[PDB]
Amino acid sequence: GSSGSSGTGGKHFECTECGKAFTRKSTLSMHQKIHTGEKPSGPSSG
Ligand SMILES: [Zn+2]
Repeated sequence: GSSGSSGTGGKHFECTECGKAFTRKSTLSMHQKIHTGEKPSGPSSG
């Protein structure tokens, strides 16, 4: 049956792109950039 909900306790954030688990929310956010770092799809005046 169901025992846990979100892991055991530690706040580990995984990358929805590759699936890398990072022990830091800030660290990951920086890693995910590697996935969104491809050819220019369609930039804007921002
Ligand atoms: Zn990733």
